[PDB]
Amino acid sequence: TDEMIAQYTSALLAGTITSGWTFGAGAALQIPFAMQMAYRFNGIGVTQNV
Amino acid sequence: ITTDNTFVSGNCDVVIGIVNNTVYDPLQPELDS
Amino acid sequence: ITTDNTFVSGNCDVVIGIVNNTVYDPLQPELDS
Ligand SMILES: *[C@@H]1O[C@H](CO)[C@@H](O[C@@H]2O[C@H](CO)[C@@H](O)[C@H](O)[C@H]2NC(C)=O)[C@H](O)[C@H]1NC(C)=O
Ligand SMILES: *[C@@H]1O[C@H](CO)[C@@H](O[C@@H]2O[C@H](CO)[C@@H](O)[C@H](O)[C@H]2NC(C)=O)[C@H](O)[C@H]1NC(C)=O
Ligand SMILES: *[C@@H]1O[C@H](CO)[C@@H](O)[C@H](O)[C@H]1NC(C)=O
Repeated sequence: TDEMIAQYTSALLAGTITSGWTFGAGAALQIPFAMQMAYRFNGIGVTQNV
Repeated sequence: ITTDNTFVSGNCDVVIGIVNNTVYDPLQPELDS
Repeated sequence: ITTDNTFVSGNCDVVIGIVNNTVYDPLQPELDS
């Protein structure tokens, strides 16, 4: 149903913002969203300090 | 927390959520001699 | 083996197949001054 489909997407979004990318790999870990973004910048190639 | 794991950048203003702390210099005992 | 591009972690028994040699240190020349 559209209801639990939107619920699945909500779970995806919540895990992405809060738990980082780990929930699809291991167990969800609380971790700051800003630090998650800094880690992603480190991923692309720019140092997180920016 | 040694300087080997850190790179200083900017100052203590732009950062948000920073905390005060000490960072060990791995040279001080080696600087004493 | 410069200590710049090498790092330490732990002791010399947990590891497996380790060998014996002094790691070179770059801080010896200028410390002699
Ligand atoms: C980190 O330490 C510095 C030390 O200078 C703090 O800056 C001052 O700390 C004194 C403490 O007596 C306060 O009275 C001042 O108001 C602070 N600001 C200035 C401009 O002098 C700084 O606040 C500390 N920061 C944190 C996050 O602990
Ligand atoms: C590297 O040297 C150390 C020190 O000799 C060896 O560890 C043992 O150390 C004790 C106490 O110093 C000695 O009584 C033993 O004889 C040492 N063992 C051996 C086999 O010499 C360590 O084993 C050496 N490692 C290698 C790869 O030679
Ligand atoms: C490694 O191989 C050598 C030669 O086959 C053998 O003597 C030794 O026991 C092996 N293991 C270690 C930890 O050196």
